[PDB]
Amino acid sequence: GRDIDDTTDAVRDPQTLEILDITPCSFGGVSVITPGTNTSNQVAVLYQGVNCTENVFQTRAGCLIGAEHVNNSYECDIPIGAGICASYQTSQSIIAYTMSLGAENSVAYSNNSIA
Amino acid sequence: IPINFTISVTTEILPVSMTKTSVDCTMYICGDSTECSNLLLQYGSFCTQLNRALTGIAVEQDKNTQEVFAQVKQIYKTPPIKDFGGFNFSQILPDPSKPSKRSFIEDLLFNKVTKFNGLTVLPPLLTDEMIAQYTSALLAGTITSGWTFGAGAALQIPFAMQMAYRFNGIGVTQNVLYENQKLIANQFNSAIGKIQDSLSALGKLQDVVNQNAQALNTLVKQLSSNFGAISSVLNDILARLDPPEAEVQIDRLITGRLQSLQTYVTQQLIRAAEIRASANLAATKMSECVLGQSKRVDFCGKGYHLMSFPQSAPHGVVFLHVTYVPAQEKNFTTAPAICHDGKAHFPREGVFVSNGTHWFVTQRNFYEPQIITTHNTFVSGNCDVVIGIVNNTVYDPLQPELD
Amino acid sequence: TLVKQLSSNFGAISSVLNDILARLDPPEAEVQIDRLITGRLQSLQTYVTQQLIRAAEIRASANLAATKMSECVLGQSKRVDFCGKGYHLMSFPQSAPHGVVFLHVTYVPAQEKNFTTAPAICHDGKAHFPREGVFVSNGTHWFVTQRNFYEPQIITTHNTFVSGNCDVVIGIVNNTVYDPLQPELD
Ligand SMILES: *[C@@H]1O[C@H](CO)[C@@H](O[C@@H]2O[C@H](CO)[C@@H](O)[C@H](O)[C@H]2NC(C)=O)[C@H](O)[C@H]1NC(C)=O
Ligand SMILES: *[C@@H]1O[C@H](CO)[C@@H](O)[C@H](O)[C@H]1NC(C)=O
Ligand SMILES: *[C@@H]1O[C@H](CO)[C@@H](O)[C@H](O)[C@H]1NC(C)=O
Ligand SMILES: *[C@@H]1O[C@H](CO)[C@@H](O)[C@H](O)[C@H]1NC(C)=O
Ligand SMILES: *[C@@H]1O[C@H](CO)[C@@H](O)[C@H](O)[C@H]1NC(C)=O
Ligand SMILES: *[C@@H]1O[C@H](CO)[C@@H](O)[C@H](O)[C@H]1NC(C)=O
Ligand SMILES: *[C@@H]1O[C@H](CO)[C@@H](O)[C@H](O)[C@H]1NC(C)=O
Ligand SMILES: *[C@@H]1O[C@H](CO)[C@@H](O)[C@H](O)[C@H]1NC(C)=O
Ligand SMILES: *[C@@H]1O[C@H](CO)[C@@H](O)[C@H](O)[C@H]1NC(C)=O
Ligand SMILES: *[C@@H]1O[C@H](CO)[C@@H](O)[C@H](O)[C@H]1NC(C)=O
Ligand SMILES: *[C@@H]1O[C@H](CO)[C@@H](O)[C@H](O)[C@H]1NC(C)=O
Repeated sequence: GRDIDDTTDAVRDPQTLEILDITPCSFGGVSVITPGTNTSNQVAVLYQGVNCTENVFQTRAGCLIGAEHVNNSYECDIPIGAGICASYQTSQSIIAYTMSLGAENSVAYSNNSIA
Repeated sequence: IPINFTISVTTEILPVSMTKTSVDCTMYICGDSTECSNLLLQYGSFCTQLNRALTGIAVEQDKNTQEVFAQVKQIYKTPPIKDFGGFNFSQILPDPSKPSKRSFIEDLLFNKVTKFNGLTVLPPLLTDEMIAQYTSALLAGTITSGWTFGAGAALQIPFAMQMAYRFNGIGVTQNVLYENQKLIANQFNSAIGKIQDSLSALGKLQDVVNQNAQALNTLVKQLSSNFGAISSVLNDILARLDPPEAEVQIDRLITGRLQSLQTYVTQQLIRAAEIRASANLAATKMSECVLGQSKRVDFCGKGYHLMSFPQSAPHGVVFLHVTYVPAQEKNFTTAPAICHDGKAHFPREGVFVSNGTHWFVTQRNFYEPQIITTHNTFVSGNCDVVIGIVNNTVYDPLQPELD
Repeated sequence: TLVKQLSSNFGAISSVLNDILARLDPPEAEVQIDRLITGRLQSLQTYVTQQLIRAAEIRASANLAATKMSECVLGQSKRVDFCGKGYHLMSFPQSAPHGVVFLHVTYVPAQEKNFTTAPAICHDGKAHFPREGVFVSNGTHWFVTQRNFYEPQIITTHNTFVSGNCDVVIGIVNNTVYDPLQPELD
């Protein structure tokens, strides 16, 4: 059995005589985010392309280990992916959140007003 | 001299970023064969160099978007009251009714556009929701606060006065806008509808995606190449050979695949340089066309420029230019100057026009005759040096005061 | 990277030419010598291509810098957000190691106030249009001022002009404009 890449992905067992699937098992890359040697020493490893299967926090950018997840909005400091930014705020530890965009304020806009 | 005018909308699209990739040098070249890695380590730092180059491309990708779409620190939201001075802005502004925060044109564009070998792909830093939010904020800012929000704090201004200023910057008096604002509104709405229908193509975006796909596919297809050895599968070569003399086939495969990586990395660097140059140009266009009015000819659209409108697109940005163009023509007789009492006169800003019945003065872009006064002109020198001139009186508004 | 890449056998016996040219018979040294030559040439090619790329990038940045020097310094530029943040006044250059330093001096509005405006003004059934400013009113009367600095002024015939009746311009208001020439008539 082959694929678009003409690579073996389906085999027939001469004993059982059945359609067997082959799937890749070698995969993974390590990204390490730190708040800085001077500041502290706690770190939060990140895996680039694995489901959270192998304090975890699943994101579309991979499986993250060693960080607390909060809903509280904060300005983005360090990037990870998919609008997730980490920091060293509270004690102090590694946290993650959705990216924040400044502040919200509309304008008066009366059809006969000026500034 | 023109007598009528139409307002138009034109489009132009610019690429911003590509799809970042990442290829592991060692895991691609050799699979689970540990000894294949060992022989590679003789060659040294090639893998490290390639990895560093690709990471640099990856970070520059996000740098581009950060540069071209982050110009406002205050997320300005449109007030609930719609219909800004008679202009229908319903296709561009994101409707809260739609679940996805896009609007009609964004949806149309977004719909229109079409790992054991280390072909890892990373997501961008900013989600499409974020870029949509940027577009909405910029649109609201330039539609409610005029241009004086990219220079400081936003100031609310009615849309009519904003366009009235914009006319004043192109060389026409404020009379034209307030005299025919219903007509200009109807023409603008019709133009927006026409451009909405037109896209219902994107030649400058499907090109780069296809380029990257072709390059990656060539890499992947290069694996099956034998490269002058017994076979192509590393495991197969391992089984049927001996470690004492396995060096030949393994060495040849290493050389071939390494050379392939070299070529691919050079091509990727060239394409990245081109894309980043394009993104820089787009950023300049955003700074000039959007947050202000630029007098540079045929740069912020075609013809006299008034105001722009940005949007969002997959791996790109779509601009909407709003220009102003003369429509009809009517010939007239001209004269360099006019002499009244032996003293030469020159027009202040317009030009002398003679219908044949009499003489009149009007601006250069919209016919509007006026009675020749002493306030629309000024005097200097004699009438004996000008090449062409005609004899005609000049009215003085001081006469009624003599009663 | 180059100096490190020099010392690597590239699949040869060793990294020292003298050692190779001593241990092996000269008719047998050519294979090792050829391997070393190929490896070093490949590394040099990589380095030079990378350096050429970066030189091109720096040249592009340098043309950008030359344009900025030509425009911002040698006079003003209406190009908004090109010679700094906000409106642009001047610019002063400075020399730094392998680069330049620019000091943009700019103008930024500080704080504002609510105001009540109107497009045009009707005085004698015929409309009047401001020549450079806006019509604003704090409640008492109407005033004309520059676009971005509050300088109220008394509306005059020398401040506006007439273009027709007030029956078509929407949003107009009823008020009066003072003529300085009428009192002089006595
Ligand atoms: C300038 O051109 C526009 C576009 O045709 C004219 O607007 C039309 O005027 C006629 C005459 O009343 C109407 O029947 C149409 O409905 C108008 N719109 C269109 C789209 O045709 C306008 O009249 C022209 N300017 C002058 C001074 O006539
Ligand atoms: C061969 O396959 C058959 C059916 O799968 C099985 O019954 C038999 O034991 C197998 N014999 C050997 C020697 O593999
Ligand atoms: C750590 O940072 C603080 C303040 O940022 C500074 O005072 C201190 O000297 C730094 N220490 C080191 C080792 O960098
Ligand atoms: C991870 O695996 C679980 C178990 O099947 C599955 O429910 C989940 O959707 C997976 N997540 C991802 C991101 O693939
Ligand atoms: C704008 O045009 C659309 C097109 O049908 C219409 O549904 C909408 O009501 C219009 N909005 C205004 C304010 O006229
Ligand atoms: C230009 O317009 C005038 C109207 O007075 C007309 O007499 C003349 O023929 C026109 N020019 C041409 C080339 O037709
Ligand atoms: C304009 O051109 C005509 C054509 O010959 C000529 O007779 C006349 O003298 C010219 N006048 C001026 C002011 O150039
Ligand atoms: C204008 O009038 C003067 C006064 O008689 C005359 O000398 C001159 O020739 C006239 N210009 C013409 C006819 O172009
Ligand atoms: C502002 O209003 C007050 C009272 O309504 C008035 O005395 C004052 O003259 C107004 N401002 C100006 C600049 O006239
Ligand atoms: C401004 O909006 C209000 C809301 O009804 C309306 O009464 C008023 O006429 C509008 N003014 C202008 C100049 O359009
Ligand atoms: C302005 O005054 C005229 C003349 O008395 C009147 O007809 C018109 O309704 C007035 N308009 C306003 C807005 O006061």
